[PDB]
Amino acid sequence: LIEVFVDGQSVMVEPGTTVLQACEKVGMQIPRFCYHERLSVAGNCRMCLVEIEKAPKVVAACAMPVMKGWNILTNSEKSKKAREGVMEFLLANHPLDCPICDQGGECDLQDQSMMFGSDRSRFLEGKRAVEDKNIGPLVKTIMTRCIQCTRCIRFASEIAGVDDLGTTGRGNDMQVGTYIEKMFMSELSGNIIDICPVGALTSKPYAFTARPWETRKTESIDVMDAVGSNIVVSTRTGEVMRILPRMHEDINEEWISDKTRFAYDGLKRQRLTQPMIRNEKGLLTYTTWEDALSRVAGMLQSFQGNDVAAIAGGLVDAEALVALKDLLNRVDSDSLCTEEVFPTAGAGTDLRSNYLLNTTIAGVEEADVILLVGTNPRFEAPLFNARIRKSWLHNDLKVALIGSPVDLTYRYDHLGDSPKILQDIASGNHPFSQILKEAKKPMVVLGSSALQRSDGTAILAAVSNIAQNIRLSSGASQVAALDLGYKPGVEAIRKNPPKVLFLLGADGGCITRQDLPKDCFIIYQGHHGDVGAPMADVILPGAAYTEKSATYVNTEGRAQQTKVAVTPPGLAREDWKIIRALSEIAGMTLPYDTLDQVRSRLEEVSPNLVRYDDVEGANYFQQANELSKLVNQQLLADPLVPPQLTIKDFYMTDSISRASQTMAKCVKAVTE
Amino acid sequence: DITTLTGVPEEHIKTRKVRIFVPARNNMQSGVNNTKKWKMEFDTRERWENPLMGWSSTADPLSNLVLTFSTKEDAVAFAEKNGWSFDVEERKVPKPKSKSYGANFSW
Amino acid sequence: LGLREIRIHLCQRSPGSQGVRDFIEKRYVELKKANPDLPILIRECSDVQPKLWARYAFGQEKNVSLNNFSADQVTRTLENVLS
Amino acid sequence: NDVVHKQLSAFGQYVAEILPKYVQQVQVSCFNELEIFIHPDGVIPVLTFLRDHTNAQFKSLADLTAVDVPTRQNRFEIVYNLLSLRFNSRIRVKTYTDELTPIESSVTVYKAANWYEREIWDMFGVFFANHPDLRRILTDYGFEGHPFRKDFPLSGYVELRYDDEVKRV
Amino acid sequence: DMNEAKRRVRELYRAWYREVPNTVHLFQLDISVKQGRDKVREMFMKNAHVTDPRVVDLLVIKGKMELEETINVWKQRTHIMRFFHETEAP
Amino acid sequence: QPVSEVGSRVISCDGGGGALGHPRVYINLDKETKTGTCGYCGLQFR
Ligand code: SF4
Ligand code: SF4
Ligand code: FES
Repeated sequence: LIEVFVDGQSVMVEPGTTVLQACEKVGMQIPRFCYHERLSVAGNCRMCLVEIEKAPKVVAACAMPVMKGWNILTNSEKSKKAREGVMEFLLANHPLDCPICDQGGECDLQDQSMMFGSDRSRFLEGKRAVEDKNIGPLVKTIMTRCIQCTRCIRFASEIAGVDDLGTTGRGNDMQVGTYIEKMFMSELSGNIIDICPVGALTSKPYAFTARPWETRKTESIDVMDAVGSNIVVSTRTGEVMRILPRMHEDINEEWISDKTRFAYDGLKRQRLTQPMIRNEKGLLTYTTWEDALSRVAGMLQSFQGNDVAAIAGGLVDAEALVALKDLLNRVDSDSLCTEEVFPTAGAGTDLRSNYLLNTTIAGVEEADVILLVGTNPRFEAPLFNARIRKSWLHNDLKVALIGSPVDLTYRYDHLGDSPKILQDIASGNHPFSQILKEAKKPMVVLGSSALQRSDGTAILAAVSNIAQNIRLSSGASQVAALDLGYKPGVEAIRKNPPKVLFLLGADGGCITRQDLPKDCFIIYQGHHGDVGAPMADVILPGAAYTEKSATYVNTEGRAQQTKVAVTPPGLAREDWKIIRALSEIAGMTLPYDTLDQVRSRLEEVSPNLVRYDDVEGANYFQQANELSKLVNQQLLADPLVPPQLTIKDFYMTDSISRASQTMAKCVKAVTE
Repeated sequence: DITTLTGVPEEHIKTRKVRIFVPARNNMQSGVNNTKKWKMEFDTRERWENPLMGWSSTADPLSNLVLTFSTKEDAVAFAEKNGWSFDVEERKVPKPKSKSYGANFSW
Repeated sequence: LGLREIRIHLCQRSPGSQGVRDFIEKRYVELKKANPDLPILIRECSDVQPKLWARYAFGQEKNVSLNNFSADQVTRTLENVLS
Repeated sequence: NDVVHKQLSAFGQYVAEILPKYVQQVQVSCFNELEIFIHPDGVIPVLTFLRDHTNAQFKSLADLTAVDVPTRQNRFEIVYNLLSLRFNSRIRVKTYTDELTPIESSVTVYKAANWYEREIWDMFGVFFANHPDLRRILTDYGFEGHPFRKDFPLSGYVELRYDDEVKRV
Repeated sequence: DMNEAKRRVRELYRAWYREVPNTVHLFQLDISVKQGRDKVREMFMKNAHVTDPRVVDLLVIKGKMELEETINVWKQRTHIMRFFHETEAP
Repeated sequence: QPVSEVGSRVISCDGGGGALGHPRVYINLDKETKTGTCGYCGLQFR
């Protein structure tokens, strides 16, 4: 690895690698725009010019790789005159919009103008200005403030994969706006609002609402997905303003989804505020928190043993599940019922690893073949789709659909039908089984959607066999519960059990109220009036994920936590705490009371959750799990259709997203 | 431990926690300067609204407090001197990445 | 039939774990085939001393600590496991 | 001016050699402000000579500032300006101190420092030994916690208000 | 070392305790004459677990100044009645 | 207000006067299908 001199001191820099990366390695920071790691290099916007120790003319910092003991004077005066030189050109046309441009608080162009640009103007003519190009429900294009760091196109063609937008024209008048009126919708369309260098592209829904120096910037993680990406939520005092991605190598890496980016908006609208008993008329009616909780607290004692049946939503809630767990063991019998119709016989839970995504998503680029079965990756987990696409450019590795007609951005083999192509390749009937054989570190990915589909267990058995074959040849509200064994999780235990206890019936309340004629009563501990509330007696207001400290588990098994942000909106408390109240009322007061005591209870009942970033484990070994499941095996069927298919279907899932104004605006947008 | 020396009410050396970390880059920015150097943010508490004028009236004594540092060990030890509960978090420097203008022109 | 659940913890690297690690690669499937019934959760938790846990309808819990025990001893407390 | 930077430099060297049992370093801020360091135990002896002639007839403390910094093995960082008259020029010695170690008071050496000992005591934790009377000023009576501790909320932890039921603030 | 400092604090208790009735008299405080004493004992219980070497003597430094103030009639009825937190909601 | 119209193309709106109105900005008129509302002034153009 070559020696190279940053201005003075020697640095044993990595072979090749751009001068920019060299000074980045010494930590000195060159002024920049068009360049961006996690994107691509480009020669436009020559604000990065730096002076060679000897060679008379400056060269772009992100262009030339360092070599052979180079020295480079970043602070050299000629470099500085160069930078002023360029900056005056950039400012020769960017419109006087700082007070109104929504990028105004931290636009990189401002700070670069301060640190380097000459302060006097000496342009003295007429700026060009151009008409807007409407683009979708989200992004507020303004252009004119455009500076042709192509960047956004290099975003689109190289990550979103859509190449709808692009540069147009030559000289001045050239525009980064797409020709033709056509709207650009994509699942990574939101992140450009982050990526856009200036205010030329900024989020309409958040627009004008706030200014950057104002908002506090809490760190946490997303909940709209179990993908568990890190974020920086931003609040203007007692109220959330806008979400931004927080970079993290294992997951989001500087990116974020899109449904999550605008998910917060639903919090503002309909939401639980006070407990609501059914009145004698059957109407929902507002009530004291105390009489309500004491009411049900006495009500559920008669049915100690089985009968009572708590029901979680798809979003909730680690501390709530431990708390409710003791609620269920201090009572003699219980219903650990999630929502997804996930098969449990043969037990993937006890070994942990079967429900785990074994390789790290960070390890996905290492895999040489991917076997997507049943559900399209982009809607289910966009960041992962971004990851595999990322490697798709980085590597020529194969992937395959098993099976759907879904439109992933990149080239990939399409297969047929479940038991068919699956069991066939499992028995090496498929030619695809061969390429799966020669493949290094094969990756087979099975979606959650497949796990239901009438006979989920059969599908799991087929995919597991493929795993066995490869080895022989050689060469939310989900993963958390299975980290603590709340299987079946499915509501299939029934056996009708009186007095169900929703944590959030907004999801599973759409199903059926069949127990209700037997027992109309349903405690509802949600945070929206959606679905579950109207068909449920006794309502408990509850906190959203922004408030709660409660951890969530990455599908990899990483179990990182959200931090507090804006406190519960009204009389509502954090969810579990209602239960720690309830047990205390029942007389079966639980051992914990503080959040940290019950983190000590994760420190017993798991204690692998209390390792927030630590995915690694001893692993049960796939063959042993295979033997563990070997004693079952059952009849299968061909069809396998992922739930989402269309993007509009992606826009609405959990009740919070349907409480969103903007997501409604998007589903209206794509449909109209 | 210096809890007796500080006049701080017991409530706020007890029922709340510091949260040491090195701040993330604002992602809208391409800058890196503010990223470095440990700081010692406390946990948020309640903040309601003024019945009049709608102001964000607030109860907690010390929400806005924040402190820079040069080293993490110094920070942890710092809070320990104060007898403070803490949540130390890792520095998360980005992995170095390969870049090549010509790899764009493989074929 | 008082037990509802049973669980076991195991660090992947303490030596005192291997006498239990060895218990799992082979004895386990035999156990599940012998134990269709109640859940038998296994964890990779890096607690230095591997442990054992057992639910009741009461909520009271068996808590068996272990140190470097032979897998057959694991089997011993496991057969001491009863109704 | 180069000149002053010279004279201060050489003079810094001058004192650096005259009494180097304790002068950690004699940095000159480039805008003509000399400032030697001191081991905290060494405060009295240095300042003493600092009044005493050689050239260091730097009579009159201008001030006794107490910069705080949360890091460092010892946080509080005391500073002494000084002025010499006949050679009209100012220097600035300074030390460091534990939250708990009692550094001695310097009232005798610079004479007009009696008020300052009380100041820094009530704006900080730091104690000065051989001080005739530390006590609160610039505060309320009770109040307790020192301000300027670089932590400690500006809004403090308290408030007065008059209350009619007890007829008292 | 400890104990050498504990005697200091006992001395301090003697001083406070004996002074208290004079405090109630001179200040026209209508607190029950006992109550101040008890409250003194309580304030003395507030740090009744401190165990560091120097910190405790430092504690009696900060303890001197208060009796120092009440004896000089520095502070006032308000200021000395302040300890009882009497206006607070439970 | 009546919508001001000029046969040219690009125009500059200062909000009335020099240094007493909003920062000078040029409103483009690339699209005749719509008026050119000023950013600050709020005055349409075509
Ligand atoms: S964002 Fe565009 S307009 Fe607003 S200030 Fe920065 S540069 Fe000027
Ligand atoms: S789109 Fe964003 S990136 Fe592409 S030019 Fe306009 S501003 Fe620069
Ligand atoms: S990044 Fe070097 S030219 Fe713009």
